Amino acid sequence: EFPSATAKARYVRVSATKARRVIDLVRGKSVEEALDILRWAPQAASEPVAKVIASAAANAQNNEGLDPSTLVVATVYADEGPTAKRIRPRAQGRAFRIRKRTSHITVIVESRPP
Amino acid sequence: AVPKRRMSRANTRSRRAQWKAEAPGLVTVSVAGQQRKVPRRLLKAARLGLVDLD
Amino acid sequence: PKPTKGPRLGGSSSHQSALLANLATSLFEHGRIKTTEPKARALRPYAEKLITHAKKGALHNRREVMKKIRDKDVVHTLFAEIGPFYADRNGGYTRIIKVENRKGDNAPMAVIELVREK
Amino acid sequence: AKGKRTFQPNNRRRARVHGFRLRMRTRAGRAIVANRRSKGRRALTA
RNA sequence: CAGACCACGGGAUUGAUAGACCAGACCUGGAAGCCUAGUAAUAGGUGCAGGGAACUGGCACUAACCGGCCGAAAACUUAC
RNA sequence: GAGUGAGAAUGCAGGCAUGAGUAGCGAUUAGGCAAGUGAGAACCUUGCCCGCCGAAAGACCAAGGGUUCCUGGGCCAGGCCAGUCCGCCCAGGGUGAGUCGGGACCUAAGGCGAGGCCGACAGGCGUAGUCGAUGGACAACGGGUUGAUAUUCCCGUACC
RNA sequence: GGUGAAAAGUACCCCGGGAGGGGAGUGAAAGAGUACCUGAAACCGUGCGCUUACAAUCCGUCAGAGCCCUCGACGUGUCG
RNA sequence: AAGUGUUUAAGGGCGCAUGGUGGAUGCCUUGGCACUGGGAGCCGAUGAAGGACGUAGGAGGCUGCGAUAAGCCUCGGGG
Repeated sequence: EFPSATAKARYVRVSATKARRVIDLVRGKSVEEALDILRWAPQAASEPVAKVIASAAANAQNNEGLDPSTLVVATVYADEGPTAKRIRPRAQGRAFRIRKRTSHITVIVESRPP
Repeated sequence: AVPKRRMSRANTRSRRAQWKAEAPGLVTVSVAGQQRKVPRRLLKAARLGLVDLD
Repeated sequence: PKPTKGPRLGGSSSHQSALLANLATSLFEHGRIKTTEPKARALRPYAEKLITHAKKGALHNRREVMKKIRDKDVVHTLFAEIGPFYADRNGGYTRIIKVENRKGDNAPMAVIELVREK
Repeated sequence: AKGKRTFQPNNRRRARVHGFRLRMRTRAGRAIVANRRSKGRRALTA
């Protein structure tokens, strides 16, 4: 098994789907390429995703003593976390529900020999 | 109008998969002796120092 | 120049006129200005027409520029530094450089500068 | 338009129409005060 | 001039693609300044003037980048 | 011995999906640039420019709200986005009157009303009275000051 | 309403502005981290296996090709 | 020379593994419900019931208590 390091960004104030939109971009790529794509991705969800990927890389470097250049985004996924319920008033005094969703973005970077 | 049936999982996901981001095409730029990746669109700006590469 | 094909840049023709005038004033003042790429694209012909008037240094061209710029300091800057500077350059007095988009709306951004290589 | 809502606040009128003195004036209002006191209302009246 | 978001032309300049610039065309209609005539409104000369866009030519002056992604055969049976 | 079996009651509650990353993001003014701050800025600060109202979209009183005011901090909730900002969050501070507006002065409509009259009881009225401003009477104006109060504080000069 | 027996409530270091994590430590257990006993379904992912872009499907049921694992004759892949 | 022929998954389905959300289930409890046996069966102009505002060194709620204000005195219990 490849030496892996984990990083979970929990309760991120972004939808699980909107985090997944960029996690799909940077799943499978090396850590460096993933961070570059998340740097130049126009989606705002790329910033928490980039931060959690970089945290996984930092854990691999410091807590695990792995070579940062050999790291790769092995398994990354955003699960949906808690959802706050808000009320938006609409016409005729009718209250519609608004969902302030969060996401847990889990990242596991492995150190693979190219 | 209003949706008459609940959409099946297969259809919902088939048509939801189309809401995907397109990864930017990154080219190499040498700035401050370092090789960074920037869009070819921002290649000139990065060379001239008009891109914040952090 | 050629008119804006699509909806005017400031949300109206009057606002587009005022916005191009302000952008030209700012460009002639600070050398380079960062603004949304569409504004830079619309300004570059506008600004270069003003610089052409400046190059044709005359009272008539001064009046033609002042009917758009309205800033006497920037008009003097044009007719005393930018016209003489571009006397030898035939067109292409401005340069658009595409830069990163804004964090609040992802608007395409561009820095429009005055050419200086000569 | 005529967008006048039903409730037009007025503290003096609120006190003079639903206040403690008016409630205690009549046995029915005294009954209301007693019923609220038994229910446990913190605000027995306006 | 192709377009809701595609695809078509040009381009990693071995380039007129767009803009600018220079002309032409065309539209307006005689600019500003100065001079002259009128106590003035205003008129006349400078002068087919000035201004300006889409069309047409020139012109690499500005931007088309010292760039990244995709993108090749499993073979077998049967006459000459 | 049963609160003993749910899939239906346009059943009830809680959590979620579908539409959907869709509509919308709330007028009829409009923002731009430079610099700053900051991790982060279309939205905050500053400087210009531009635009909008201007019998107001300016400045006050009243009602109503109740601390939302000022200073310093905060930015995971709210703000239809973000936010370093905010009427949001936290702490502290802030409201100074013989003259202003009220009460201590009057009464109007109306209310309540000692007794009282009427009414099986409950109570309905009501006199004397007593409340009751939206009205009457009633002595102060300029200037300055604070981060936040100002005919209140201060200065000058007035009036019960 | 429910952390834990006991706050012993995670020192210290690292990524991060924080939030949140990763080491480390406490604990019998953080598969107990003040979002906390157990942690169902709905619902939402990620990984793997088969399948699916000539097809008309109350979505199943009966046959059923083709694609992995449990015991052995045999000695090794074709049977049951 | 004609014919035969596996080979893709933008996405989807099924299943398994592994998670998240959520708060069901199980086991509980600080709280209720229904009663049993007793006490007392009234309080108040010596101002009741119930409250408003205050009160502790520090902000608020609940509790207690009233400018003697989480309290004062006397008598008892306990250490």
